[PDB]
Amino acid sequence: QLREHVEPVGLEGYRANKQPPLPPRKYFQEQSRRWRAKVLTERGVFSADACREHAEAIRPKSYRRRTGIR
RNA sequence: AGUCAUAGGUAGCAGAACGUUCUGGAACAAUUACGCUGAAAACAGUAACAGAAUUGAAGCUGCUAACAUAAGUAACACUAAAUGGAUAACAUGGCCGUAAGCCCAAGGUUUUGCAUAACAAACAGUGAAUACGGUU
Ligand SMILES: [Mg+2]
Ligand SMILES: [Mg+2]
Ligand SMILES: [Mg+2]
Ligand SMILES: [Mg+2]
Ligand SMILES: [Mg+2]
Ligand SMILES: [Mg+2]
Ligand SMILES: [Mg+2]
Repeated sequence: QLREHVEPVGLEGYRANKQPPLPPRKYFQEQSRRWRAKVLTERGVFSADACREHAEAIRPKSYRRRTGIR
């Protein structure tokens, strides 16, 4: 609590002290899943969208950990 | 934008809104979204204005589907009996023997034969010639 409010720790810029993003929330995961199902249905497996989405899925991602319940 | 007044509720009555699908206003997601939070709630984060509704579900011993629990529990006790490193051909022992043997009928309709795994059902098999049963 003192680290949050009393000592001066969050006083630098944004480019310093920035964090990796939190992982995508479940609504956005469901939206992306629906988009991928749409793409594989009406555009095909061998499309640029499907292959690019798979290629972006295979690469690792730098994330944080959720601390709260939301 | 400063003072006051009111705000427990079942049945019931009244008012304001959220969300789902579709349509009109030319087209509001081709190449996605993803700072993770905001809001009093229903919720929001891919328009808005109107309209048409098979428009909102823990709650009907409701229906359908999937998955648990009981639980690796109960069961695998009607019988003759098995043994040799094999559901053995060989050897030993046992059981039925008015049957648990043999020949047919009704019914079934290929359930019938072949490979020391295998690639095998995709392959075979039912012969009227004794005055056999039927058909008359
Ligand atoms: Mg009241
Ligand atoms: Mg009161
Ligand atoms: Mg339109
Ligand atoms: Mg209805
Ligand atoms: Mg056992
Ligand atoms: Mg034996
Ligand atoms: Mg017969």
